[PDB]
Amino acid sequence: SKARVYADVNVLRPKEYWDYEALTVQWGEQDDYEVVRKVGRGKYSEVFEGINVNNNEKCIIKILKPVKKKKIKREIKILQNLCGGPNIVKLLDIVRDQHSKTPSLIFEYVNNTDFKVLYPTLTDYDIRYYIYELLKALDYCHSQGIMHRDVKPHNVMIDHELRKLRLIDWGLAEFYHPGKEYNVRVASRYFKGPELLVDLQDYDYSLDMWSLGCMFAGMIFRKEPFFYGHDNHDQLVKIAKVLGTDGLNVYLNKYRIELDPQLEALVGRHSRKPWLKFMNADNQHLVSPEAIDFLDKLLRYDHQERLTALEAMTHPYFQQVRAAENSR
Ligand SMILES: Cc1cc(O)c2c(c1)C(=O)c1cc(O)cc(O)c1C2=O
Ligand SMILES: [Cl-]
Repeated sequence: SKARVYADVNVLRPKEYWDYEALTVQWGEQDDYEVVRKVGRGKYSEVFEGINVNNNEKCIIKILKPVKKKKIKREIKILQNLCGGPNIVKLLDIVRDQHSKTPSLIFEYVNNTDFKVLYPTLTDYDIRYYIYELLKALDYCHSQGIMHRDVKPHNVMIDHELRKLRLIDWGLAEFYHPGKEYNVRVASRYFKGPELLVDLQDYDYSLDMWSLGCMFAGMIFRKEPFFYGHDNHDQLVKIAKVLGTDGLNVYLNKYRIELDPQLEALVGRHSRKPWLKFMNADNQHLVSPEAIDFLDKLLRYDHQERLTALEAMTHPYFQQVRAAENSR
């Protein structure tokens, strides 16, 4: 399998661009930055609002937990390459603690509104707008030969007052190389594409489009998360129960993939369900025909069938967002 767009970005670019293991970090001054308060945390980092004591400007301080040095150079390189792109969080400095060697990545300040509280209040138009803005981030990183691999609401920071969006946490992102076999243990379970769940390792940018589709579905149907499985096997079951197993067999046959006799027994047999089966009073309107057409074009087993980020941006679902942007 290979990506249908941007397959050659790293083929044409100098090894300097994608050879992150060869990166040698230039450490800044750790004293330039003071923690103000913790604002987030995860398996790989703790995140704080900080202050740059030189200019007294706010910033974000991401303190990295112990991991392989290669993963640290990878995130740094990718952030450097993407810095300046639309709606990509900006890495401004990198520092570390002399004694412990604990590294911290310093980012432009981002003022997040918690998605669990934000999403319920989003209007129809807000959803179209924020998804369009996210799509800019994704087409951009894809055009620069990079897959995010962890698209989920937690990694989409939104300052709703200023209608600003930033795609964050590039700690799982990777460079795309045609034919390369990647680790499938990426992305949060609810947002794992079928390719990850059936061990198709030569995947690409289209992985991010499945994860986006999951986010979108959760938004318009007001179900968080949309595909709610308890482990990876169960996650594939939840997908099969909606998309149907006929399509799954076609997918697996196309890519010559064999399912575990165990996993296969679990998945069983399911008809494809219509997207409107999930419409209800809390969500009936968020679920217009254009929303369903667009969603349906993202949530496809076959990664090669999914809309690209660029295509997605042009779907008529977003026509008003485009019109409003053009008039500016
Ligand atoms: C709860 C929370 C609030 C944030 O503002 C950030 C994060 C989490 C966060 O995880 C994060 C990761 C990152 O790689 C860059 C960031 O700017 C961030 C963040 O800015
Ligand atoms: Cl930098």
